[PDB]
Amino acid sequence: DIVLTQPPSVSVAPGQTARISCSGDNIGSYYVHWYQQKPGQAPVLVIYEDSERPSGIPERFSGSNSGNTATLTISGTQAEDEADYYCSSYDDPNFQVFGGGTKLTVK
Amino acid sequence: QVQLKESGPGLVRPSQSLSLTCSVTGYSITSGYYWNWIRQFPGNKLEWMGYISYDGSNNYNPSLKGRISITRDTSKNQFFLKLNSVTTDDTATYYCARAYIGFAYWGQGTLVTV
Amino acid sequence: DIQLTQSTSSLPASLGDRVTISCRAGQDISNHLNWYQQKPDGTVKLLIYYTSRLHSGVPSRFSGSGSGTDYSLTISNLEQEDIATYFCQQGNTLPWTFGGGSKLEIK
Amino acid sequence: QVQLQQSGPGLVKPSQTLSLTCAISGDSVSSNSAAWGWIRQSPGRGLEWLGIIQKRSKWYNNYAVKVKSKITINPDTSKNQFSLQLSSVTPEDTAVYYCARYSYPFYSIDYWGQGTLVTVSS
Amino acid sequence: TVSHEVADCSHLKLTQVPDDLPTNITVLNLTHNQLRRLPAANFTRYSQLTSLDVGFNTISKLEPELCQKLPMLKVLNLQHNELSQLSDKTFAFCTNLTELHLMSNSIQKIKNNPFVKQKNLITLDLSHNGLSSTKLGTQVQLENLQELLLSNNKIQALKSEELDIFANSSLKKLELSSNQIKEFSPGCFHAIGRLFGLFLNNVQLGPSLTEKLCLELANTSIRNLSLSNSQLSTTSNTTFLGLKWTNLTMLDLSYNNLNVVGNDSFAWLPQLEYFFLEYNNIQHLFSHSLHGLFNVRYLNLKRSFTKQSISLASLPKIDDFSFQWLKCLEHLNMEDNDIPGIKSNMFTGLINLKYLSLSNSFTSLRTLTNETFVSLAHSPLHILNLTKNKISKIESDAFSWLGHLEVLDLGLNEIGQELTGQEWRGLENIFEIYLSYNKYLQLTRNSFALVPSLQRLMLRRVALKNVDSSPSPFQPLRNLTILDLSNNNIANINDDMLEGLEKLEILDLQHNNLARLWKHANPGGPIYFLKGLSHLHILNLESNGFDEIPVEVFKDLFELKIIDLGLNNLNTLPASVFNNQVSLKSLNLQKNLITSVEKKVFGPAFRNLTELDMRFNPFDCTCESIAWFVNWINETHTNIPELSSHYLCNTPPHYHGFPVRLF
Ligand SMILES: CC(=O)N[C@@H]1[C@@H](O)[C@H](O)[C@@H](CO)O[C@H]1O
Ligand SMILES: CC(=O)N[C@@H]1[C@@H](O)[C@H](O)[C@@H](CO)O[C@H]1O
Ligand SMILES: CC(=O)N[C@@H]1[C@@H](O)[C@H](O)[C@@H](CO)O[C@H]1O
Ligand SMILES: CC(=O)N[C@@H]1[C@@H](O)[C@H](O)[C@@H](CO)O[C@H]1O
Ligand SMILES: CC(=O)N[C@@H]1[C@@H](O)[C@H](O)[C@@H](CO)O[C@H]1O
Ligand SMILES: CC(=O)N[C@@H]1[C@@H](O)[C@H](O)[C@@H](CO)O[C@H]1O
Ligand SMILES: CC(=O)N[C@@H]1[C@@H](O)[C@H](O)[C@@H](CO)O[C@H]1O
Ligand SMILES: CC(=O)N[C@@H]1[C@@H](O)[C@H](O)[C@@H](CO)O[C@H]1O
Ligand SMILES: CC(=O)N[C@@H]1[C@@H](O)[C@H](O)[C@@H](CO)O[C@H]1O
Ligand SMILES: CC(=O)N[C@@H]1[C@@H](O)[C@H](O)[C@@H](CO)O[C@H]1O
Ligand SMILES: CC(=O)N[C@@H]1[C@@H](O)[C@H](O)[C@@H](CO)O[C@H]1O
Ligand SMILES: CC(=O)N[C@@H]1[C@@H](O)[C@H](O)[C@@H](CO)O[C@H]1O
Ligand SMILES: CC(=O)N[C@@H]1[C@@H](O)[C@H](O)[C@@H](CO)O[C@H]1O
Ligand SMILES: CC(=O)N[C@@H]1[C@@H](O)[C@H](O)[C@@H](CO)O[C@H]1O
Ligand SMILES: CC(=O)N[C@@H]1[C@@H](O)[C@H](O)[C@@H](CO)O[C@H]1O
Repeated sequence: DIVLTQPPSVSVAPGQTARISCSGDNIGSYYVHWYQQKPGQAPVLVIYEDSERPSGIPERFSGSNSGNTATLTISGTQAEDEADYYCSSYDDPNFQVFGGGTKLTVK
Repeated sequence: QVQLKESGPGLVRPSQSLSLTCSVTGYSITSGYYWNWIRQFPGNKLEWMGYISYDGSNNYNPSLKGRISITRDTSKNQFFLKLNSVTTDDTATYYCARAYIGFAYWGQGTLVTV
Repeated sequence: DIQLTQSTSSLPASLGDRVTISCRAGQDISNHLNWYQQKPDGTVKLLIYYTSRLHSGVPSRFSGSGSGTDYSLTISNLEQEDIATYFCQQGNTLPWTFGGGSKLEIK
Repeated sequence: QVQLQQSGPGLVKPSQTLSLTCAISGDSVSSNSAAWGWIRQSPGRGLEWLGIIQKRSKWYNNYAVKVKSKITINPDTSKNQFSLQLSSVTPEDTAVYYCARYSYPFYSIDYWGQGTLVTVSS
Repeated sequence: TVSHEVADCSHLKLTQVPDDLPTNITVLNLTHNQLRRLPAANFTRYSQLTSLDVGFNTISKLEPELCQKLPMLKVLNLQHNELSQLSDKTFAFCTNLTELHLMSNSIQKIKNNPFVKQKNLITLDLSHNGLSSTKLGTQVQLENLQELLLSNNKIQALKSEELDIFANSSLKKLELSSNQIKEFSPGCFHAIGRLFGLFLNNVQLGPSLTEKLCLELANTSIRNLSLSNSQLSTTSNTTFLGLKWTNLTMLDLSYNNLNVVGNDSFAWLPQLEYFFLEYNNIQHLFSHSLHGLFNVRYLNLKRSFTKQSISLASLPKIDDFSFQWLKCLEHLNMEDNDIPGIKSNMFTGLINLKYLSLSNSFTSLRTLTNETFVSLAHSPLHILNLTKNKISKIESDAFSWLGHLEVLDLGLNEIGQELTGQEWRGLENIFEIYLSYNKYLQLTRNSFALVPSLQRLMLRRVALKNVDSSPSPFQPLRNLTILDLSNNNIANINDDMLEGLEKLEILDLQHNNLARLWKHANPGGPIYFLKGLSHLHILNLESNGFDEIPVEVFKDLFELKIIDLGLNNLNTLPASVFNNQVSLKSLNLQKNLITSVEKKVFGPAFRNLTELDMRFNPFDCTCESIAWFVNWINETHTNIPELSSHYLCNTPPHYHGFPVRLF
């Protein structure tokens, strides 16, 4: 199977760079997506097929996928970027697999 | 110096039943007080499950109706937990504790994952 | 079934200072409140019972007050050990319910 | 632009049936390039997957195990909306429900529903 | 290690991708090596690759970047490797691919969507893998795919839930052979956007299961259906019923032990054009067995019928008119059978038949008569093959019905008779007659007077007799161009045998005894039987015992390109005997008693020669005898095969193994 697992929390000083990791046995063999969920809001796709963003998501957001870890990177952190972040992929029975979510905090 | 220690399964498959045993040393479970079962949800929330008095006549928590069992074995000085239909929200660190005015002596804790 | 909200003073404290952990209930619990010190090590102790009464061996920095729906726990001055989490709990009415807890952190 | 709009009873009694509706605009339900499904989130942060529908020659629906016996998702082309239903709901089913557009190739969810809180309490 | 715009590094014990090769290569063969992974870095310099064949290695998985490094890669061949786990990233960046070869990799199952990215792919081959299902994706992909190859797998059902991922694809080839299918669940073939060709060979199916498949094939664009070695014991009017609602134009039912063909079995195929029924055990071809096949223009019945067991009429049986419905049949092959004989209406109704091959089709056709081929009178037959049928006598007007026949092969038969020339009556447009390899053929002057249009006449090994008539039996054949009279021990040829045959181009006279007719001491003079043969290009006179050549036998053959007189006793030849051979390009005196290649003889011949062969000769290593030849050898461009090993000097005693080219 496949079990995405990401850190519980991470904080970032505004203006600095945030990275949120998503580990998993051979996650490099999968395409990963990233969903941003602010308090009391549906999530928002920010990175899909693990590398490049959708239309309207800012360039500050970027992701990679290598080996057994996949990371969402947020340069130039703003106050609005404070949210929960989930990584995802799909394996055949379950068409969406989610990580634990990481709660990103900003001063 | 009257402490108590839990023990039992660390893993239980869902929609099944959980059981735990708490031994008590130093003081017979039939002399006095009340003998409780307190759990701690993952987010550090706490919840008393029920007790078993010195005499046997016990009381259970409303939020666990018809699916919670607290018995005892005075011959070897312990009391047991039995949780029916163990779903996923029943994963917690399970403490055993003794109380007259409040829970005065707790157990070292044991984690149960479901 | 009975309401226990916890609220403290200044969030990170300086060592050797007064800290108050307040506790607000739903209805008059006739001063049947208790206070528990759980170090992240997992160990749980009773510190205060029936509002103000302290257990034995509990140092006299610890003192609880309040009468009715509002309570509190106070440390006359903080110390390294006193660095842990505290849950207010009542007994007046079944079922015996707890409060959210409060993490006591320094530095 | 495409956007998903939920609607339905947010209070449902135990042993009863939860029934919600995702109404699409800016995109067809019978369209290609995407599938439709539901994602549930219990208030303790758990953001979990429910099931999807999708069409190739006919409509297929792959549900998550754990609701594989209660859930029913199916489309309604005449109204351009799809539905969620759960039978014999327990208080465990109290959560926030999102309808979702997974898009091909690899089932990324470009667009979500507003979320509808459903509570299973007597 | 080899290159001409194409880097061949095959079979080099390589454990490492060569960094030696030039960076402008477009094909890279790395097959049959010990490679275990293809790290994308090692392919950075080879960016011009359009074909990458790396079959027969120990490769376990592909990193995605490998594809990114070759952005022109159109053909990837990973066959016969250990590549058994496919992820969504194994081919994700190999977009310009049109052929993906994944045969023999112990691929047991396919997970999600390995191929969803290959939008240009035309051919996908997943044969010889343990695939238990045709599931290749969870969505509709591969709309450009034309060839899906899944043969030789453990696939046992065809379900629309798995093939409908091709609902936008037009499959010219769907190869599902050597798979053990047991069910064709409904809709499975309409799942595919268009299905043109289906291949189910070596698929153990059976008559009732086969019936279902055709019902499932109903209303599909199917055009080619191949059920070879399907264990089709019998057929019925019900079997190919669903094929009624198709435009199927090709059907293979060969190698099926097909025992009984019920009537109207193929009534449902009015658009069929190619029928392959070879290699069956059909017992009895009833009247209506082939009813309905009125558009078929090619049938093949080679070894189609049962073989004579112990002869108690264990022979096959073809009722008359059995072919009357094939109106468009242009080409019929029935060779290698045990049909007892041609009945009076066997071939009736074949109004378009041009080619009919009947080689060894019969137990024996002992006698061809004016009744035999009567059923062909209304066909435009151009080619008729009657070889290997033990034919023994041909009688007058036997082929009179075959008016427009142009080629007739009666070779390899037991024909022993006198050719009166009545036989060929009716053959008005005949061009070739093959009579080689028969028992005995006795000629008259009219043996071919009824066929002047004849251009090829083959008389190899018939113990020919009476070729030495006053006007030769061949005199009426004034447009003969190829004549084969070999292996007849012909001892007497008359001067004027080939007179009139001004157009004769090939003349084979090898293995005869016409040796004395060119000795000087012949009673009356040597026989110049080659005179007037201007257009002769090939002349073969091997193994005739010749040991003299008259000075002017070849005096008229100016277009002679190949002269062939070896395995004779020629030692010395008259000077200027080859003078007029100006177009001569191949001279052959391979096994003879020649000792002296003098310039006065071989000069004009050697002038311009494409190839020379006079091996195994008792060459004399003396200047008077061999010298000028040795110079010409070292000089000339005409190639001399086996020169250094089979041109050996025999005299004088001191030069015996010396290859003639060394002195
Ligand atoms: C399997 C293989 O080819 N390995 C070699 C590796 O040993 C070498 O260090 C590297 C440097 O280019 O090139 C790789 O191709
Ligand atoms: C197609 C092409 O450019 N081929 C060249 C060739 O002309 C040249 O002679 C050789 C170096 O000797 O290098 C090859 O790459
Ligand atoms: C879009 C793209 O990359 N197309 C490539 C092209 O760059 C290359 O010149 C050609 C030759 O192989 O192959 C095409 O498939
Ligand atoms: C500039 C140039 O050489 N162009 C050619 C042309 O045939 C096409 O643009 C493409 C082929 O795919 O690349 C080259 O072969
Ligand atoms: C037995 C059966 O199913 N027959 C139907 C036929 O009535 C229909 O005309 C055709 C296409 O519409 O498809 C066939 O399969
Ligand atoms: C309903 C119908 O017409 N069925 C015919 C039957 O009449 C005929 O006798 C048989 C072959 O003998 O072939 C069936 O297709
Ligand atoms: C069974 C089948 O394919 N029928 C088609 C028919 O629907 C179409 O109108 C016609 C025009 O060419 O061609 C036929 O072959
Ligand atoms: C349009 C079509 O089907 N073409 C081929 C044809 O080239 C070949 O001669 C025939 C054999 O009968 O096989 C068909 O698959
Ligand atoms: C015209 C014709 O063919 N008639 C015969 C019929 O008399 C005979 O009873 C039957 C044997 O099954 O076979 C038929 O072929
Ligand atoms: C042995 C036998 O019964 N053969 C019959 C034949 O008599 C009949 O004429 C023909 C249909 O024309 O069908 C065959 O199966
Ligand atoms: C059956 C038979 O005799 N065949 C021979 C064989 O040399 C060759 O395979 C064939 C070409 O089809 O031509 C014939 O001379
Ligand atoms: C038998 C018949 O009805 N017609 C003729 C017959 O008169 C003639 O004798 C025979 C050749 O000998 O050729 C047959 O076609
Ligand atoms: C002239 C001609 O076609 N000769 C062929 C011969 O090559 C072949 O060996 C034999 C069996 O296939 O059939 C004959 O028809
Ligand atoms: C009764 C009979 O058979 N008459 C035929 C006759 O029609 C034919 O003209 C003649 C010449 O071959 O052969 C005879 O056998
Ligand atoms: C009787 C006969 O068939 N004569 C033809 C003649 O019509 C043709 O002009 C020539 C070649 O051009 O070949 C001859 O054999």
